[PDB]
Amino acid sequence: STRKAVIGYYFIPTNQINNYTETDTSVVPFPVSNITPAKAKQLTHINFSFLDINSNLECAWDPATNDAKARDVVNRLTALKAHNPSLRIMFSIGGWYYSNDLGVSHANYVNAVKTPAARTKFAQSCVRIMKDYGFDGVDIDWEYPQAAEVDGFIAALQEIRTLLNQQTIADGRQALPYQLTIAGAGGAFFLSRYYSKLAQIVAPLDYINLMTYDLAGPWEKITNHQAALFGDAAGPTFYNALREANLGWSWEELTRAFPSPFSLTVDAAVQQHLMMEGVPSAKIVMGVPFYGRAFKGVSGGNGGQYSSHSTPGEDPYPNADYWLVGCDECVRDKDPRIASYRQLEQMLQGNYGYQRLWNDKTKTPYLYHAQNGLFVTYDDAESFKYKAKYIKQQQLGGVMFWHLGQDNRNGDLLAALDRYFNAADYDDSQLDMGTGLRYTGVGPGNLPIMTAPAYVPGTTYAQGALVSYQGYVWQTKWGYITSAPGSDSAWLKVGRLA
Ligand SMILES: C#CCO[C@@H]1[C@@H](C)[C@H](OC(=O)NCCCCCNC(=N)NC(=O)NC)[C@@H](C)C(=O)O[C@H](CC)[C@@](C)(O)[C@@H]2OC(C)(C)O[C@H]([C@@H]2C)[C@H](C)C[C@@]1(C)O
Ligand SMILES: C#CCO[C@@H]1[C@@H](C)[C@H](OC(=O)NCCCCCNC(=N)NC(=O)NC)[C@@H](C)C(=O)O[C@H](CC)[C@@](C)(O)[C@@H]2OC(C)(C)O[C@H]([C@@H]2C)[C@H](C)C[C@@]1(C)O
Repeated sequence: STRKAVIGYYFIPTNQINNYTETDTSVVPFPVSNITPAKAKQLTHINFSFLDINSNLECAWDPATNDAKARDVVNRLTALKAHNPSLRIMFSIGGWYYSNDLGVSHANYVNAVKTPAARTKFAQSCVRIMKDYGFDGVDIDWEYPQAAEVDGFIAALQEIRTLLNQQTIADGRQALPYQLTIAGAGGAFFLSRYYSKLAQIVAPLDYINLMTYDLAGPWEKITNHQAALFGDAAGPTFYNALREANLGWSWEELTRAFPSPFSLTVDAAVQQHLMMEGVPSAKIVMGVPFYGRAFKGVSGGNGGQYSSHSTPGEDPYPNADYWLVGCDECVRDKDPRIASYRQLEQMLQGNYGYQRLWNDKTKTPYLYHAQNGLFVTYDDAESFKYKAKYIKQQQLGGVMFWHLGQDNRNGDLLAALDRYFNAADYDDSQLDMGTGLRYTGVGPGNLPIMTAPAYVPGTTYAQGALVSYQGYVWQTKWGYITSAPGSDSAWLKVGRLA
């Protein structure tokens, strides 16, 4: 019954704000007016991005911003709510550029969560900005707080939540209450920075938006899909860092949760969240990319998948060889490594030498250019069927994407997502989810339902034996066990009754 959330980022550069116009593509490619009423109805949230934290340790616009043109841009987004009484215009603080470990504003993020008084100032600033510009909610995109800072982050969010709840009451907004989200890690290396405290991080949120994309890139040895739903056994696998997180668990508990190596997939990140107690599936939102990542230098045989490559990882792009054939936007943006889906459609339609290919394990498409050795990972409306089905089966909160500007002119990607969740006549009950590798991990938050004979006192149980006792199905870790399940270290909680 509950509508799935559909959360799209709206990004716009300061200079485009400062020269805002709806009538010249060359200055603003993606003005607000491109978000039609139909698109507005298909969205539950728009995340206006990006604001930052300044050296005053407050939430702030880029100090180069024209305040009047900014309010005006924001007012145009809030005006969209006239077409959709569920729609919220959030704003996001952070992003990669401002907030990564070597990002320009990084110390501000660290310092703003550091002390109770810093947090009180920061939290106040966030809600002050929300109220002052007419936003509906706050999204923090810090990529990423690191173990010492995690406690502060958690307290900062708790403090923002309280203040948002005050505001909701002040404005009689119980029908559309002010909301708080974060953009969360979508792979285990970064996730591990705050995994042990995942329940505390999620508890103040309406949603945690998993950045389950960019899981592959020019920083890798080997080309791969950036947003594989499930694993392909032919592709690379990675070390599971979560098994070194400070969890306090036993060896068997770690082993059952954190297989290693493992396939770095949408399904993995999702399950890694669900294995944690107190992380409810309804709060977990699957992120998807509206952009492809391109590699060159690929020597193929398998469509350019899982090949070595020569794609530079340096930022900015280190020369003017714009080798992504047919990508006009790459030229404008001086970087051939990222193409919007809009662009990718034109590349594929034109006479440029690409084949669209499909990996039936990952359920994701990819472009291959056999003549030049190019590979592109991206998502389309076919891969979204499988993902939307996954979102329904696993009872997730919804879907998030980066970003709106990269949908095609008709908004076919957004339309596809809306359709798979909400169209009466769309049926995915026969859609085959394939035999690609699932993430098997089991943890306290996602115990399966099981049966077994009652535990009996006096019986000697061999290794592997399953009994039921006091709610749960337990399994001996070795033999021969006579102790009651749960009372010493010999029994492993493996499932739940009922
Ligand atoms: C998001 C993101 C990455 O920031 C980009 C930026 C870094 C671009 O990278 C990019 O687009 N990558 C696509 C992959 C996305 C997947 C990763 N997603 C995330 N990590 N987070 C996420 O999804 N959060 C919800 C890059 C190509 C660029 O233009 O940099 C230019 C210089 C070339 C810039 C640094 O000057 C940049 O200029 C403009 C174009 C004005 O954009 C400014 C920033 C100052 C933004 C602050 C940075 C912003 C948004 O363009
Ligand atoms: C290596 C290398 C050179 O640069 C590295 C960096 C580029 C890493 O490359 C690397 O290890 N390459 C060797 C082969 C992959 C094998 C494992 N593979 C993985 N761990 N894969 C994975 O997690 N996939 C999502 C890369 C994994 C990364 O984290 O990029 C992030 C963006 C996602 C980054 C570019 O923002 C990066 O983030 C952090 C981690 C904060 O580090 C910053 C830099 C800003 C350093 C400047 C770059 C420094 C040193 O981490």
